[PDB]
Amino acid sequence: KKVQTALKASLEFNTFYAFYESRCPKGGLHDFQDKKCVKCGLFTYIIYDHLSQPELVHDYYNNYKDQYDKEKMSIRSI
Amino acid sequence: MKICKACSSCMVRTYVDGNIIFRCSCGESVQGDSQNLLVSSKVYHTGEMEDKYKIFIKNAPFDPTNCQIKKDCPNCHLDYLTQICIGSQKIIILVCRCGYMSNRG
Amino acid sequence: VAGGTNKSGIVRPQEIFSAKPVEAEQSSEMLLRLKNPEVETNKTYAQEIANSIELITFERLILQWHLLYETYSSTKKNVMYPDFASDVEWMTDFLENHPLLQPPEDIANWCIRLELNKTTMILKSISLESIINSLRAKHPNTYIMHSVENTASGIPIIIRIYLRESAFRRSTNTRMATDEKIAVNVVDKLLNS
Amino acid sequence: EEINNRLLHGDIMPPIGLTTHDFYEKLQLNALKFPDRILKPIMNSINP
Ligand SMILES: [Zn+2]
Ligand SMILES: [Zn+2]
Repeated sequence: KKVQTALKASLEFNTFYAFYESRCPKGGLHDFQDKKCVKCGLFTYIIYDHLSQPELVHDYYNNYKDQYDKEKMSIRSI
Repeated sequence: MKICKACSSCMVRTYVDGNIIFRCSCGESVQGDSQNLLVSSKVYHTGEMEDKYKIFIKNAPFDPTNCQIKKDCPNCHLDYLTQICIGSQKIIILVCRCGYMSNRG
Repeated sequence: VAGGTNKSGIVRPQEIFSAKPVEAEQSSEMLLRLKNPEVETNKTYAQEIANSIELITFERLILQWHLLYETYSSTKKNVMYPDFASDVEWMTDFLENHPLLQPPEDIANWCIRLELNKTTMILKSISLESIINSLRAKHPNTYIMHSVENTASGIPIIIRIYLRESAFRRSTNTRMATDEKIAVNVVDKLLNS
Repeated sequence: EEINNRLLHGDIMPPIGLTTHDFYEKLQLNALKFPDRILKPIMNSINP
């Protein structure tokens, strides 16, 4: 049960951050003037590790989830 | 195309002073009003559109060579569905013999 | 064996020994080394530049295009194609949102209507303004309007490019070409931008 | 099977430069490779 729950959460986060790694939620591609993107609040050290600083992984995920949801079902339609 | 009202030929399209004039080889000339303002067209991804698979999706529950899935149909409450995968985006559609279609079709 | 990566048989050896031109190469590759050493170590920096370097033509963002013999209609009284007459509804919004983008005097009787593939705009992460700005920079002899980049499925995004009279002054070296053949060629060069 | 479940739930999202079909095939080809530990049962059965 715990394996299934943790795997579902991990897979959701991995898919979200593998989508928004070059994709910018504010359109186009990311603009890294630092570890942090300029158009968004994406840090470079969050894309691949979602466990060291989970709060910074739960903030970005919370910011661009609804749109992520609309985009996700837009490809999978028609 | 435009069809001549007398010889039923395909009239040739010419453009003059913001007007489209159809000239036939029989001498008949006509003016198009609205339905003739389409010079050319092209649609893309023709092998993956919805109109390409309409008959196939309609026939899918009856073809015995299609993949079946263990899922309840929300309409007739049959306990299996037909799963089809179309296109290069691998769109999954579940269809049932009753007429149910995921993607709301 | 796929197109662009064909390395089957002796295809690449034949490309070398026959001194075939670059247009005849089926598996051509290149290795690009970054300039900034700080960018060099970071993989997101390398990944963003690699995705920045990827040929997206305007043609591959299009679901369909229609070549219409229409001029500009500032009012609701001019004639349009019947299937696309509802496009005039978002035209008025385009005027009310672009005070400095006004339609000029030299607009011809030629319109190319474009239907954007919203899935490709999402999968490739391409904004509407990136397309519009790229088209306006490369094609100064056209007038471009578009709908809103809406987020609701079933409401499409429409690109409409009105040609200008200067587009029909350029083609003089081939004097046996009418405006229809010129406008089609302009459509071909718009798609390849 | 887990990849197929993600495909059925629309949870497979390709990166830039790949279609969903190509990314799904890349996932399936990588998932169906024998691990290095396949030789443990082989070397347990044999006397070198
Ligand atoms: Zn960003
Ligand atoms: Zn049913």
